[PDB]
Amino acid sequence: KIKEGVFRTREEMEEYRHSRLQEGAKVYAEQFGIDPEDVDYQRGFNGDITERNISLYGAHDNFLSQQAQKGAIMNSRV
Amino acid sequence: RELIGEEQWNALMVTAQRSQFETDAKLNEQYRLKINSALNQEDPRTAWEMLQGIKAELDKVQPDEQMTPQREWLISAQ
Repeated sequence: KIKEGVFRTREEMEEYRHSRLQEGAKVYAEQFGIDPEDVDYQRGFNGDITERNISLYGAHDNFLSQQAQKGAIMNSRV
Repeated sequence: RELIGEEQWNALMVTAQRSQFETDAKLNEQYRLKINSALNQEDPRTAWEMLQGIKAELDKVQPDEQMTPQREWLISAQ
C-alpha cells in the first residue's frame, strides 16, 4: 500500500501500520493456534521492528517526495 | 482542463469533435453531400444560406472552437 500510493501523509501510514500490526499479531496467531500474547510468538513477530519501520519509512518518503514534486507542478500552473 | 495541459486539452477536444465523423460514416456522407450539393446551386447567393445551414448543423455536434477538419470543409466551401 505504501509503494502503490494510498497514504498521502506520514500520519496515515503511521496509523495504518500500527493498527494492522495489532490486528495481524492477533489474526495470524488465532489462525495458527498460537496464543497471540505468547512470549515466543512475540519474539519472532516483533523481531527487528526498527529495521522494518525504517525500511517502510524510507520507501514511503520516496513517495512523499515524488508526490510533492507532482503537486508543486500542478500547483504552479493554477 | 489543467490536469491535462492546455495543448493536450486542445488536441483532446479536436479529437472528440472530429471522431464522431469517422466513427459513423452516415454523418460523413450526409455532410459531404450537403456541402457538395451546396457548391452546385446555380445562384451563388442561394448557396451561402445553404452553407450557413451547414455551419448551423455543425454547431450541434462540435461545440468547441477548435479547427476540426469539418470546419475546413465549410471554409473551403465558402
